[PDB]
Amino acid sequence: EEKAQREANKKIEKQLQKDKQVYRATHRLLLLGAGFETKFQVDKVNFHMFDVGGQRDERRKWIQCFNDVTAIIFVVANRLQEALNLFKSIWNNRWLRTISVILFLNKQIEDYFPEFARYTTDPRVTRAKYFIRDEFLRISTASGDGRHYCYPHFTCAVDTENIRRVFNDCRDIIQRMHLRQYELL
Amino acid sequence: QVQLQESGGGLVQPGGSLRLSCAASGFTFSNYKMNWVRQAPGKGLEWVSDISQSGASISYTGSVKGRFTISRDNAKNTLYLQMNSLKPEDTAVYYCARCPAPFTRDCFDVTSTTYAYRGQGTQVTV
Amino acid sequence: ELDQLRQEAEQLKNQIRDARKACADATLSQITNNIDPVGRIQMRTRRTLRGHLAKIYAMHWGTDSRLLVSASQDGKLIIWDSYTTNKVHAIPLRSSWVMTCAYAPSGNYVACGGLDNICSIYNLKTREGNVRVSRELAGHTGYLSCCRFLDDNQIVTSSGDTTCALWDIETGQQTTTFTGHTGDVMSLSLAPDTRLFVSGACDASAKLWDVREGMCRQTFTGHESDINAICFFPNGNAFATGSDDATCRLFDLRADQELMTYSHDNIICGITSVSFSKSGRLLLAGYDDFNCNVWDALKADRAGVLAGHDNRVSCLGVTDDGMAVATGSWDSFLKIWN
Amino acid sequence: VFIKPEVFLSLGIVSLLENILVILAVVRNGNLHSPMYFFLCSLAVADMLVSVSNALETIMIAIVHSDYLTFEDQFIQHMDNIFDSMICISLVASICNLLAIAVDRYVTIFYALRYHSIMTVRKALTLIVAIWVCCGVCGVVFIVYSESKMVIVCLITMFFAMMLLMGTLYVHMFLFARLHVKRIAALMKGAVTITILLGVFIFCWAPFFLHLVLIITCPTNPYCICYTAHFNTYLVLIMCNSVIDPLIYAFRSLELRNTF
Amino acid sequence: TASIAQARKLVEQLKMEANIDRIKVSKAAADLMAYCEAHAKEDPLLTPVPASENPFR
Amino acid sequence: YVMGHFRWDRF
Ligand SMILES: [Ca+2]
Repeated sequence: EEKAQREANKKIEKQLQKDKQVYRATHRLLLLGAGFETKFQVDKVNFHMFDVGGQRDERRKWIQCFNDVTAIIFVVANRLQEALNLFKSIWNNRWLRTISVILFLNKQIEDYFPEFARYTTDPRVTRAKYFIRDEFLRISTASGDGRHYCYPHFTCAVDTENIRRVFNDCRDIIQRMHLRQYELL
Repeated sequence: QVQLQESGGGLVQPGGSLRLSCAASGFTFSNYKMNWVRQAPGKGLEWVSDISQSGASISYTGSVKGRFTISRDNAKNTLYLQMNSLKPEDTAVYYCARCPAPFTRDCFDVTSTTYAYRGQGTQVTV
Repeated sequence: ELDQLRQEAEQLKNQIRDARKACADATLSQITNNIDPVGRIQMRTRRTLRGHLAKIYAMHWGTDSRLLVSASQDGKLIIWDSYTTNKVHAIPLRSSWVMTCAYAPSGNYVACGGLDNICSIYNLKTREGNVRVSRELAGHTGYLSCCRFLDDNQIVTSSGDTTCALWDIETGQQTTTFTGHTGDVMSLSLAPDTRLFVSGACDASAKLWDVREGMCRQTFTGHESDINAICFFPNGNAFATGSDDATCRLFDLRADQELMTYSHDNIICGITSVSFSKSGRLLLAGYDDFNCNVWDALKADRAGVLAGHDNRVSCLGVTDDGMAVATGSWDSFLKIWN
Repeated sequence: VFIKPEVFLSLGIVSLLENILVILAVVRNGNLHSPMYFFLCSLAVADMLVSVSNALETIMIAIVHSDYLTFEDQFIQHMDNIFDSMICISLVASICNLLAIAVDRYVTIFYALRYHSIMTVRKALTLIVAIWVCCGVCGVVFIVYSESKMVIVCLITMFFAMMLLMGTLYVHMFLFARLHVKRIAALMKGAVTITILLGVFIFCWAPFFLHLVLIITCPTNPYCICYTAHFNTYLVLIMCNSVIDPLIYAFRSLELRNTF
Repeated sequence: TASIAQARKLVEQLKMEANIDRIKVSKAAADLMAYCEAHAKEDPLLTPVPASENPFR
Repeated sequence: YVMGHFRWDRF
């Protein structure tokens, strides 16, 4: 019976070594913030995107099972301060402390943000856009230690070019991780 | 049993001044970051301020920056909020929340509909 | 209106607190003061099981103390023979976010669930020799945190929508619902007689439920943060909890209050799993600082360390004959200590 | 023109211990089935072979130089032939592994998304064994065939090509890091790393092949050819390179460094 | 009436939980100590078994 | 026959 058990273990191991090849060659993304799985492929590399819309409003327990994801896609349009606070709590989490964030500013003013009166970049809309981007970047570039970064973008159209952007930032994420592991960055 | 009981408040004329108080019991006050949260009549919960474990780090929302002051007393297990230069918009119910876990830098789910580590609230009218 | 009900609730809480205090005749520390200490419990890794690609969230021993199941977040369910480290089955799951797994006391079934809000039952003893799904249970509106078989036809599942439920696997329909919590329910533990169970949630409280009538009998409030783990004493008259404040506590059902606390000033990380030894003399507890600790349950003195993992320890179990301990971790390795 | 044989025993033991620790940290840990560490294991094996072969030969000369002679001429020739074949095989294997590591790093950085699909375990192992076999054949041929021939020209051209390739790959990698660094600062450690790799490689390997160049072009000319008289300390640099390659390649890995 | 049903249910549950019989802590501690002492010789982790009887050698 | 530390010490 030991021969049969050894044979069964052999079959299991052969299948596991084949599944590991598919698992490691795929990039998993989380799409919290706003708008379940979706498998899409761009330039012969497969991406796996998850959206977690079916849960309750308490995030601190099921968010820590996404600690090995390659990047977090955060879509953000006082509704702004709530998004800022959510970003600040995600950034400083103990388990999501090495995850990069791809930020999509989907909108494309001094009463709620009084620091705008002294901020210098119609040029008024560009000033507003860069103010919001600078708020998010001022949160991100304060407690990084060099293990994760933020990649903000402006998105307002029919989103014909929103898939190449995620491709480009997911390439930069891995390039920076490897360059930092080789003591070169 | 973690209990947070807020006191103070009432009705004030515009330009008035109040001082909300929050007495804490059932946990070690020093290891947690505390916050203030409000709910205007007709809308959802809005974050107002927070303070670190020692009082070094302090943050405010934009609308109340410059005219609200938060401070904590670790020996007396109390949390204070100083409200001067009141405006008619500031009428709401003020809650005294708390970070879910000690020693962490992140407060999660403080402004949720059903959060288990915040008090019952005191009504402030202007 | 609401003020009168709140005042009555405050008065009732005061009455319950006074009744509990009147029974504090002594403390557990004073009674067990003249008892010889256990000594130094040194354990050594026997086996290390390597088949998982991603982190491990759950494990559970079979009733014969030889086979165990483990669940990892790559979407795989593996059944091991702990004696020879061989693999018996490897089941792929439809959802990759699996947070719990269970082993039927008869050994014929296996369950799992997670962020897809569904409990799936797998038939191991197939007529054709191939493991295929048997039933999917869909009645929860939040992620599944724990599940435990009562027999081959009943299962109790706790979920992140603040509820527990008792299911009927044959018809796939809920039998009763236990609605008293105010946060995500994180764990549960069946009594040895399977007539009661306890559950701990994210409101820093634990409750004792009655399966047959579906009511809550007692509520225990000693912790300060979310409760992650819970376990029953061997005789079924006490239970132990572990929370995010880096403390474990022992509660007694008959005294209806807390007896002992297991804390040290060097430990500032939450507990992820607890378990008991066969006689109830030792208390095993896994931590976020990557190692487990052994406590003297009668004297609250640390008596050992199990340091062999490279990441957070997520699961922990002791066999029914008490001959080994299995600990999984986020580095995807199970280890068996002895 | 001569050094004490004590160094050829002090270097070999240290190199063997370092490389065996490196091998232990990989064939036992979970750092397995990943192509990155198979190349490090191959490099450790090649450097251990270099040190073992040199130490065994050194004690061979130590025993038989004037007294306790075993046989007159035949046995010494038949033994030193295989000893030098082993040394040559280990040299070429070490150089090839050093270049394979650099090519692997280049592929990881400059594809980074199609990787793990173009460098699987099967391909990594089938090229590791191919390198080892194709280097063993050349090492045996360069000795058990006409040494007093045009073998030396090949033996230097391979080294020059390997040096140029290593320099090009690592310089390109360093320049790419800096653009990223800039893109960030607008919101050196790399130079030190590149220098420590390339300079150690060159300063430990180049003198021997320069000597090989200078023994077929200017035998009698004394215009800086007395250089070709320190031949015995040009082999000490190879041992010292063997004792550095594990300290700057595998001990820099955070996981391996934490394991031991 | 939105938050007055929860208060009513909480009051009912507290009333139901306020009337149960309790024993002194001394009795419970003595029972736990007795159970722990009466099964000390059947705990392999507390009293390691010889290598002959250990299936994980 | 003179033993050499390694081959090619000269030509
Ligand atoms: Ca020779």
